[PDB]
Amino acid sequence: PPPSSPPLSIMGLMPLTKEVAKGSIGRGVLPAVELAIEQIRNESLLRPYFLDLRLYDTECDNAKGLKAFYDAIKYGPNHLMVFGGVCPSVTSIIAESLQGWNLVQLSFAATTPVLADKKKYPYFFRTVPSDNAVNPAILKLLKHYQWKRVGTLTQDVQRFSEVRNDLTGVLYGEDIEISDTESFSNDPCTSVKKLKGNDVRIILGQFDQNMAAKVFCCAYEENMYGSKYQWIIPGWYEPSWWEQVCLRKNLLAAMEGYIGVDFEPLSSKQIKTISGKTPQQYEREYNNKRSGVGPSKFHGYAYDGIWVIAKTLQRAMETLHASSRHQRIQDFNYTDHTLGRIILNAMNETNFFGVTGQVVFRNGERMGTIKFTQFQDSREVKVGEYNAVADTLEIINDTIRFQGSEPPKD
Ligand SMILES: *[C@@H]1O[C@H](CO[C@@H]2O[C@@H](C)[C@@H](O)[C@@H](O)[C@@H]2O)[C@@H](O[C@@H]2O[C@H](CO)[C@@H](O)[C@H](O)[C@H]2NC(C)=O)[C@H](O)[C@H]1NC(C)=O
Ligand SMILES: *[C@@H]1O[C@H](CO)[C@@H](O)[C@H](O)[C@H]1NC(C)=O
Ligand SMILES: *[C@@H]1O[C@H](CO)[C@@H](O)[C@H](O)[C@H]1NC(C)=O
Ligand SMILES: *[C@@H]1O[C@H](CO)[C@@H](O)[C@H](O)[C@H]1NC(C)=O
Repeated sequence: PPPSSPPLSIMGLMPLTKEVAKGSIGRGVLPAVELAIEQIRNESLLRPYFLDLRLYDTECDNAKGLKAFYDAIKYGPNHLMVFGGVCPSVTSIIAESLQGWNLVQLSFAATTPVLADKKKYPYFFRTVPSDNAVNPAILKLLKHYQWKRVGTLTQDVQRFSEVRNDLTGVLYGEDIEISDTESFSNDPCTSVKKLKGNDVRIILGQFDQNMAAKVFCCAYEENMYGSKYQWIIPGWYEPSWWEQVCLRKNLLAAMEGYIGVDFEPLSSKQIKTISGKTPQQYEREYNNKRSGVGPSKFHGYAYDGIWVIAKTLQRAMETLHASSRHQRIQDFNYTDHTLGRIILNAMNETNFFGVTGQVVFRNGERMGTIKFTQFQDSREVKVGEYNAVADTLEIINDTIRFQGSEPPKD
């Protein structure tokens, strides 16, 4: 469509191959990416330039990821910034080498708590809230229900370890005490026995879905369920995770009432976003584009990530026209330190309303919203939301319920 216009090239890094489990995120977010790019092209928002997104398959592999990045630099056009990075290890290797290349990176799916280190990854940004974002939200929930004595059950895996350790920092001046800290790698039954021995009533769990069935099976035999107990665990599990299989009836008896915590895929506010669409109008539109592609909960973040990139380039263009004798953006060979500086500062100024809510960074980290769910009878039900920017907890009244006439005591 754009004949005389120079391209603003972006290096899209993600697993796209069907030969890799995580390639579904890449493929699932592609319709959202195309929707933001079609509108940017139709209305020519980068006039007289155009958005040139180039895609490179990381294949969710460390070696392959690094080769795709280097091949993109060597034989590809002049990329102004990096868009993507899904698998934690692949994103960490690439992000480590950005400053040397004058390349600002924006990820929509890499949730690892590790990438928060702006001493190691100074040129890395992300629209998606990190795994640690659940902690301030959890802290707000505990104070709301006067649960000042908790116990923690963590899986001995980096993903979960990093979240549990960040929790120690979050609870500093807070009137909350972790009367018990338990760990496990293969079997949680021993740690659950210990929590019951220590008389723990409110449990903060950090483990995968396979381990969750084991935890709830142990909880049943140890009587750690019902009216006197409250489990707070990851909300990102698969709809029928428990159906994938103690007996299944006992597993459900121990599951009943548990609270799920995860990031909110899309905002519930009916406000017009930066695109000029509401999060609900974008969702229906996204659903027509996918055409059975399968849904990714990171689609909203990817859509917003493209809008962050376009607004960053719009700001970068304004700055360059203000600085005489050097405004040839299309010419950026990775040498320009000043160009990277301008892009970096322009992304740090991001503050707009996206499909995933208010898009704001705090040292390259997203200030987003956290979703609270509860397992009632046969499915998880949305029981509230946490706003990171405002530090606001809003519990949907007449949804969250307890086994007794009132919430359990700590
Ligand atoms: C990186 O950005 C922060 C935040 O920028 C402010 O908030 C944005 C959402 C947008 O509204 C901008 O126009 C704002 O300036 C900048 O830090 C804040 O600066 C204010 C004013 O001096 C200060 O009172 C706050 O304490 C600052 N907050 C922090 C966390 O430093 C910051 O200067 C930017 N950094 C660079 C290197 O450009
Ligand atoms: C892009 O333009 C076409 C005009 O043919 C229109 O059908 C479509 O809705 C537009 N998409 C966006 C996202 O504005
Ligand atoms: C970028 O432009 C400079 C300035 O002349 C040149 O020395 C360098 O080789 C260029 N890089 C590429 C990849 O062409
Ligand atoms: C829940 O209670 C809070 C605090 O009083 C109130 O602001 C909010 O409107 C309530 N929500 C519903 C659905 O009642």
